[PDB]
Amino acid sequence: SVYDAAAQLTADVKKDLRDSWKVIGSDKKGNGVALMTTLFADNQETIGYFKRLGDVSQGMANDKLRGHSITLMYALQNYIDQLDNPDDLVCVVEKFAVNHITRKISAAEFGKINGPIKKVLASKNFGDKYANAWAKLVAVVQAAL
Amino acid sequence: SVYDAAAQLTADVKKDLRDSWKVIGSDKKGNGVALMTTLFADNQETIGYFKRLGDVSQGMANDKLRGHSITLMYALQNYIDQLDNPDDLVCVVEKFAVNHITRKISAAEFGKINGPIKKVLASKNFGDKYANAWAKLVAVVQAAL
Ligand code: HEM
Ligand code: HEM
Repeated sequence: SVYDAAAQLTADVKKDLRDSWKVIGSDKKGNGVALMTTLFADNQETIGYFKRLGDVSQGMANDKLRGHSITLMYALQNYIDQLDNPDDLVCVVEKFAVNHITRKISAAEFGKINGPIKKVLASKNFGDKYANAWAKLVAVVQAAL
Repeated sequence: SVYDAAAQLTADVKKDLRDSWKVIGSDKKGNGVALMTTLFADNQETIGYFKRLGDVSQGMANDKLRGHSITLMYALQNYIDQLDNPDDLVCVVEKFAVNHITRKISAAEFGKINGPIKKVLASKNFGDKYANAWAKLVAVVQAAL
């Protein structure tokens, strides 16, 4: 269950998640856009899903993409803030899951975000230990897809 | 015009929004649900739009409503954080506007949130002065609907 996946996040994992988010979460517009552009660069097959955003090659200049990227970073902010209360983490995770279920995004496809997250983390010197911690949070969302 | 509306956010208005947000934003779950239940209680004709959340009369006990409410407070958090940059404030407002346009929500009905906000603020000892400041921020979203 999603509850089982959340309830398993350990103190060491939450610690790594919070320490790293302190940095990558400080520049939501910059890191959010880089997050999306990297996804499009390494997984071109996903581009079609974001047709509403127009030409995503525009990057920062694309106001629709910029608005989306910033808002996505707040979804991650939401997750990070609910870490110490699985009950709340679960209800928010399930809320965003619906957003993706409606767009026919599978658990496997949603996991494609791990690559970009790993690279964004790396750009700030957060290694594999930190990439692994984030894959665990993403897995909580996958449990709901 | 969303850009003209954004221009209405003067230094004094931005200050009042931040000061009051520091209090209201400290308890997103509690104040978020309070906002929603007050809306449903004072404007029962809007409950139909929230069919997906189930029985909203259950308030806090309703997982979907709680997840929705917390997330809603993060939308307001997003707005507050974009106050320094008008271009970014507009792109996020337009992003959330689409979320409501697709649900057939007009500027007029979106404005029904002013009642709940004034009441939630009043219970925290923030009067009309602060209620009006928030009305201006809400007015920015209305301009995009
Ligand atoms: C860290 C992981 C991710 C987070 C936190 C996240 C968050 C969000 C949020 C907040 C929205 C806006 C929901 C709405 O207003 O309808 C969204 C939309 C969307 N997401 Fe994700 N997402 C993530 C990963 C992904 C991945 C990997 C894919 C695709 C493989 C994906 C596909 C979509 C699509 C198609 C939309 C709709 C975009 C639009 O038309 O506006 N998401 N996501
Ligand atoms: C302070 C003002 C408000 C803010 C910041 C706000 C924010 C949000 C957010 C973030 C969502 C989730 C978007 C999504 O995932 O699709 C949402 C959904 C929604 N909002 Fe609002 N909203 C506000 C006022 C209103 C009002 C006054 C109405 C109704 C008269 C309304 C009707 C809706 C509806 C129908 C949904 C869909 C809920 C669902 O089925 O999940 N909103 N809103």
